[PDB]
Amino acid sequence: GGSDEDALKAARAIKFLYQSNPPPNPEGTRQARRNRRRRWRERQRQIHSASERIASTYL
Repeated sequence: GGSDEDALKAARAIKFLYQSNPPPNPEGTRQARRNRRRRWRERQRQIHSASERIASTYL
């Protein structure tokens, strides 16, 4: 509205009251912050080699 028009909105009467200034909570408890999900390039490589080898001593 203006430099003074806006100020009037904040307080029109000399009588001012002190109120608290808690954090935002549109849906109970939400945290709006900048974050990025990082990743990696490495996986585990196993092998299922459970063969069966006997001791063929003689023919």
